[PDB]
Amino acid sequence: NYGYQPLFEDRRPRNIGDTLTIVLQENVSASKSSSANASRDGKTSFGFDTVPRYLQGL
Amino acid sequence: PTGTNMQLKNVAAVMVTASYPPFARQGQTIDVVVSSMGNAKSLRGGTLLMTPLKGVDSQVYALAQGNILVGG
Repeated sequence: NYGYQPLFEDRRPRNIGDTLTIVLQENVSASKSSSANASRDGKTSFGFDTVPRYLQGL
Repeated sequence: PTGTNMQLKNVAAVMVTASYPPFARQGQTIDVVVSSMGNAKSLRGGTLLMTPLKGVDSQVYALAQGNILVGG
């Protein structure tokens, strides 16, 4: 004797020892990315190629 | 053979329901109700083949077989 068994209810595990099918379908995909940058360029110049006479002391 | 086409016309799949009476003893007889289950036109003069009547506990308590009486 197996006890009350339903007639229209789906066949589910109910007690200890009942078997159940597991469809293993795992798909995990995690990602991360990052970046940082900095730049700085400078040029300076001053040339008195021909100095006038009133400014040759400076 | 497993691979074959059977297209019957004189056979119907039915569900049989009955009442298990109080203090029923083996060998006694009870009335049953026969109801068609799929796309059958009629059960006018059919004969119910050997059918085991299960309980809620899925145990056979009666065996059913006879001639069906349909009003007409």
